[PDB]
Amino acid sequence: ALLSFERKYRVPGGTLVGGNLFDFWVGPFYVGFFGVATFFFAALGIILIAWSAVLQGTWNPQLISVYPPALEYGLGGAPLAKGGLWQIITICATGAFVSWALREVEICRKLGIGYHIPFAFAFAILAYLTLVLFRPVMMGAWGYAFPYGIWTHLDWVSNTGYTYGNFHYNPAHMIAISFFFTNALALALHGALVLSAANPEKGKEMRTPDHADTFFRDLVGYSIGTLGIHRLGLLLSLSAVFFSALCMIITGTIWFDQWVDWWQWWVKLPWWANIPGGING
Amino acid sequence: DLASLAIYSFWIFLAGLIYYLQTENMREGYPLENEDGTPAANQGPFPLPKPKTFILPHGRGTLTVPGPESEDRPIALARTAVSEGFPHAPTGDPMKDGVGPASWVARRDLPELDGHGHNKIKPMKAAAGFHVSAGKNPIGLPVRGCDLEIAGKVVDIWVDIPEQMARFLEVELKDGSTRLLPMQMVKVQSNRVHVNALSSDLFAGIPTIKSPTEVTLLEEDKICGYVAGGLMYAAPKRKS
Amino acid sequence: AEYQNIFSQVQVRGPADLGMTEDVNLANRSGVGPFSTLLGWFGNAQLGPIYLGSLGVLSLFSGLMWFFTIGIWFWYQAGWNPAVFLRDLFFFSLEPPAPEYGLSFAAPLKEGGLWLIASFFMFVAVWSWWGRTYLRAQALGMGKHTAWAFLSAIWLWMVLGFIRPILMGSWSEAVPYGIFSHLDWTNNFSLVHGNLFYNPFHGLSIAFLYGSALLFAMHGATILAVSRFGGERELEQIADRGTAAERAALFWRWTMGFNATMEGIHRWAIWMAVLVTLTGGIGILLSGTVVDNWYVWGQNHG
Ligand code: BCL
Ligand code: BCL
Ligand SMILES: CC[C@H]1c2cc3[nH]c4c(c3C)C(=O)[C@H](C(=O)OC)c4c3nc(cc4[nH]c(cc(n2)[C@@H]1C)c(C(C)=O)c4C)[C@@H](C)[C@@H]3CCC(=O)OC/C=C(\C)CCC[C@@H](C)CCC[C@H](C)CCCC(C)C
Ligand SMILES: CC[C@H]1c2cc3[nH]c4c(c3C)C(=O)[C@H](C(=O)OC)c4c3nc(cc4[nH]c(cc(n2)[C@@H]1C)c(C(C)=O)c4C)[C@@H](C)[C@@H]3CCC(=O)OC/C=C(\C)CCC[C@H](C)CCC[C@H](C)CCCC(C)C
Ligand SMILES: COC(C)(C)C(=O)C/C=C(\C)CC/C=C(\C)CC/C=C(\C)CCCC/C(C)=C/CC[C@H](C)CC/C=C(\C)CCC=C(C)C
Ligand SMILES: CCCCCCCCCCCC[N+](C)(C)[O-]
Ligand SMILES: CCCCCCCCCCCC[N+](C)(C)[O-]
Ligand SMILES: CCCCCCCCCCCC[N+](C)(C)[O-]
Ligand SMILES: CCCCCCCCCCCC[N+](C)(C)[O-]
Ligand SMILES: [Fe+3]
Repeated sequence: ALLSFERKYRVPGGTLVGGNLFDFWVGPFYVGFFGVATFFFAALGIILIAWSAVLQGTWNPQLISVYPPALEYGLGGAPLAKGGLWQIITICATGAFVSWALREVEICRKLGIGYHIPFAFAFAILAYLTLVLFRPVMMGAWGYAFPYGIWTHLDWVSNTGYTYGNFHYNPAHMIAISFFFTNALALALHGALVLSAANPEKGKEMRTPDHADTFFRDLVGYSIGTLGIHRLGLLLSLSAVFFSALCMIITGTIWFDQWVDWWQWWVKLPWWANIPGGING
Repeated sequence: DLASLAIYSFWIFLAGLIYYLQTENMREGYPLENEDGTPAANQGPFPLPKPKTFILPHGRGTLTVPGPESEDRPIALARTAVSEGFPHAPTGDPMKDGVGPASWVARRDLPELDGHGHNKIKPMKAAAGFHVSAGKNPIGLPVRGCDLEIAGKVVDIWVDIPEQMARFLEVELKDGSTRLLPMQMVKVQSNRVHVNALSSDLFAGIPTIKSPTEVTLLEEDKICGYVAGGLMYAAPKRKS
Repeated sequence: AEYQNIFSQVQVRGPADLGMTEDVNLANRSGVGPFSTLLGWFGNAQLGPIYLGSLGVLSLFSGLMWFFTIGIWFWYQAGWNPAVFLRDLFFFSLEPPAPEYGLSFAAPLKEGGLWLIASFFMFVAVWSWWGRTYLRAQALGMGKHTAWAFLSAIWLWMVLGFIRPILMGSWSEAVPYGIFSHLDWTNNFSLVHGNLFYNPFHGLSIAFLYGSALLFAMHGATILAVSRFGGERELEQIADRGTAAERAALFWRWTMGFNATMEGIHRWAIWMAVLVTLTGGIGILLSGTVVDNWYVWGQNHG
């Protein structure tokens, strides 16, 4: 049940809501008021999802799919079988997510650490809200949201993309991808760096951080340092997801045409717009 | 076909890999225990990994994990219920006792050494060539506690020579003794240094270091521990 | 609020650090560079020194040759006009030889030869730099994690412009050097193989990419959350568990039911990132050599 050093940490307090009421654990897990909140939202949501599955007449997970209301319903409510169920399920997800974040906050307090983790998570939550709330509202129907199904959701991605041409040309999409790639790169090296220091060559003594710093200074002529790379990681990650939201929130709202075409602005600057030759002249 | 082969293969690879990953993270704090310290009955599907021994750099010995675990300090906590899973209430002053968000681990009572075998962290007055290259130099500014009362002054910056990083502010109290304050728990302002976790009256309780030009892993933990714990336990004294 | 430790609030500088000297040929290391106070607010302010050596120079020279060989081609396309060059910079493209030449090294220069030269230069640039990551580690007595991690990346690149073009029978199947052109090639590569979303490696690869972000978010925010206990000093924490490591592990145990150790978390890390291009490489390799259309394959499984 407890890690060899856990007991002295399991003291009362830190709860945001409800005092000592839910201030307790279940196996390794911490409950807290929000422990309960998330459970309830999670229970409800899964139920509704199964209920959608009978109306659909399949129990096969590769097939199950809960779709939003069709565009004709705009931002109004829709019949269960006709889009209501997704709308509730979406409400329930949100409930789950936010609650899961606030529990993280409550654990943070009991342990006496910073709130960076709940913090970073809120970016994930905000990306999800962008795709099922902010964008549809702004566009004008729940129908612009993505459906909850394993492959159907990949389909929405593909269809929504190809609507504006090759989505690769969405400029904030370019930026968002550069982080995803960059972050992975940085996770790769950070993990590798620490391990190589902690797990050297056979029979050798554990390297020191100083060796870690030297290794990079030797490799590319600069080392951000131990504190740096952790600040770096948090940032690349949060940024990747920040730009991911951005590229979507603008798509279909302030730009509805082909993304490639938006680049004509550059190429049509009057100082070289008419100069012959090249690719565009 | 080949493709089918490859993907089935991979899902198998991936499964033994997680297994590996998982057993490696079982190198500390395992095996599990009951609230009374007796070994718990259900330790999960995963076995303890076979021990590994770390050879430490400045003839400081070896470390073998997993290995015999022991807190090596008495814990001042008492059960608040008759069944498992409820908090344990401090039986004294959690701060003074070092439980809760004020907990510290019995790390070695030796300082962390640099790549050369010198003390990694030093008061800047003893660090030959170091200076505040940017930002507000704290040195000389009053330390204000969450109760909005002055507790001491900044009489030096203990720097991390290898990372050229400020780790702690050395604060002079009203009785002429000094304490270390983690850099990460204070806001350096234009005319003062503000500490939200501790009220002026608790600065004296901050554990002291035995030698004035060195800190040990044990003393770092006891200090950081203490200051962090203020956040929850000084709470009645904090106003804003 | 409280202080968050995303940016330093006081910079402290000392004599330039020339580093650990283990088995390293000190003759090759450079001189210390300046110090960016800019950088200093985020991480380390000290630039340099850097280790040159034989492999560094070869790598660094081939590296520039590659880049320049592409550059002259762009200029030739731009009508040597600096204005067009700027206008049309992302439209220019150095394309592989036509399918006609196959795996031939005899394609005319304007018709694909120049692409081979550039690649040959890149091939050399990259491998030497790989050997560089390895040696730099050896000379400090360190594990070779970094070189092996690097090898994963190399895998996907090897497969894209070398191994797959060769197994298909022609260089024309490789990726063109160009900003918009390599985007198009990607988009088109999926169309031709029946939508890469049905390539289960592609799907796996995305999971590990998404995951890398998830994890580096988790790890980073955690270490920052406990830096108030010297969390960032991970090697000593491994060697002697501090409260930092404890609070870290527990926050996570209490949230989701299990947890890492300080050495452990970094194994999760290196593998989550390395699996991105590992799986990736495989998904692409089978694409068009063994499987012509992932949707059809998806219907049968064979
Ligand atoms: C954000 C970008 C796009 C999108 C584009 C894609 C693309 C492109 C792909 C996926 C893939 C996946 N997507 Mg998606 N996906 C989106 C939004 C979502 C949402 C959401 C609520 O917002 C979720 C939960 C998922 C979940 C998933 C997984 C089924 C799968 C692997 C992801 C992964 O490894 O992440 C990293 C996270 C982890 C490793 C942590 C553990 C995650 C586990 C796997 C979560 C599974 C949840 C799932 C089974 C449903 C549970 C819900 C109920 C409680 C039962 N996507 C939006 C619309 N998604 C890949 C796939 O192969 O699936 C077809 C794929 O190729
Ligand atoms: C229309 C587009 C198609 C499609 C077609 C492809 C194709 C084609 C490929 C991918 C690939 C990938 N796709 Mg896909 N993909 C689509 C939609 C998506 C979506 C989505 C819809 O949300 C997502 C999230 C992804 C995500 C991804 C990545 C997981 C994956 C590449 C990982 C990587 O990091 O490589 C980045 C890393 C590298 C390329 C390694 C290179 C390393 C070298 C050595 C670097 C050298 C640098 C050089 C020498 C210059 C030096 C630098 C200078 C000094 C500055 N795809 C659709 C279906 N996708 C790749 C893959 O693996 O697929 C299975 C791939 O080949
Ligand atoms: C495991 C997967 C991820 C990964 C890992 C990875 N990559 C790696 C490593 C590892 C573990 C290394 O050790 C190695 C490295 O040394 O990094 C520091 C590398 C590396 N990955 C790199 C790039 C890279 N990795 C990528 C991807 C990924 N790498 C994956 C996501 C990508 C993409 C496309 O996503 C890129 C672009 C290099 C930084 C480095 C390998 C360097 C190399 O091989 O150099 C060879 C040649 C040269 C010396 C060329 C130099 C020519 C330049 C001077 C021209 C450009 C001039 C330009 C205009 C300059 C200005 C830039 C401004 C920003 C200031
Ligand atoms: C912001 C950067 C990245 C990030 C960070 C991040 N994620 C995080 C955190 C952080 C910092 C956490 O602390 C938290 C965590 O605890 O991790 C272990 C979390 C987490 N990220 C998760 C998943 C996740 N994160 C993702 C993405 C990312 N997370 C980013 C790329 C993704 C994808 C698709 O990329 C996924 C799948 C969880 C493992 C965990 C949060 C767990 C949680 O919220 O529990 C509460 C909810 C439930 C128990 C289930 C609720 C059931 C619903 C009511 C119904 C189901 C509806 C759903 C909409 C159906 C979708 C079906 C699909 C097929 C489309
Ligand atoms: C300012 O102007 C001057 C001229 C000074 C410049 O220098 C400007 C230069 C620029 C304009 C340069 C611009 C360069 C880019 C736009 C480059 C973009 C490159 C990419 C987007 C590349 C993407 C993908 C590349 C891939 C996957 C390459 C793979 C290569 C290989 C695996 C190598 C394979 C080897 C070959 C075929 C030959 C092997 C032969 C043997 C004998 C072994
Ligand atoms: C966090 C809330 C998320 C809700 C997701 C969608 C709910 C749609 C609410 C509309 C209900 C009725 N209406 C049209 C009268 O407003
Ligand atoms: C590092 C361990 C975590 C790995 C995450 C494994 C779950 C990913 C599930 C992806 C679903 C994939 N597939 C093959 C059907 O496309
Ligand atoms: C993917 C999530 C995995 C989480 C693993 C959690 C381990 C819990 C150990 C069993 C505890 C049991 N319980 C709840 C019945 O008391
Ligand atoms: C895709 C990520 C999935 C994470 C893998 C799940 C590992 C669960 C380990 C549970 C450990 C149980 N224990 C011993 C803590 O009680
Ligand atoms: Fe780390």
